[PDB]
Amino acid sequence: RPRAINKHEQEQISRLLEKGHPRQQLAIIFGIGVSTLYRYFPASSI
DNA sequence: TGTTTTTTATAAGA
DNA sequence: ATCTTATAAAAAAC
Repeated sequence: RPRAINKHEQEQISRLLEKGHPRQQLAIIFGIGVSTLYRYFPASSI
């Protein structure tokens, strides 16, 4: 199954996340479940 | 109708 | 309420 978000997008979200933005809007906006996000970017990694 | 890869809800957190 | 995390069920591929 295709990863939820291509590499680039990671580079993109990795940013937003480190500048603030909530793991929920991103999830929403990017159309991907919150759990997926805590997976790619664990809380203990910011 | 079957295997594999990744998602994603969900339940649980000395 | 809230935020995190591992998981267990299943979707999305072909």
